[PDB]
Amino acid sequence: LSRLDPPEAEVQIDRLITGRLQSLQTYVTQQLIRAAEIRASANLAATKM
Amino acid sequence: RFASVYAWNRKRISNCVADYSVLYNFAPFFAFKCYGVSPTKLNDLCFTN
Repeated sequence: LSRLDPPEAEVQIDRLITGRLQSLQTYVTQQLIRAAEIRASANLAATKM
Repeated sequence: RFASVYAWNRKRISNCVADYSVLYNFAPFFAFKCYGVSPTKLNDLCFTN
């Protein structure tokens, strides 16, 4: 930012935003898949209880 | 006397305060392309060499 213009720092920042936004999508997708596995384990533990 | 193109000079610029506002009192400059930096924000950055 402190190195480029409002219309030139927009392309470079948009690339970084896309990259880090992809990071968040990867993170959240894996938490949902892994939470289903711990949920299946909690169901087994409740059934044995 | 600028040096010819096959044997160009290379002045290393040591410690100073660098007012770039000057360099704006020489002509129309058929060109003036700043590549990594944007030229409106040169008076607020630190460079090493």
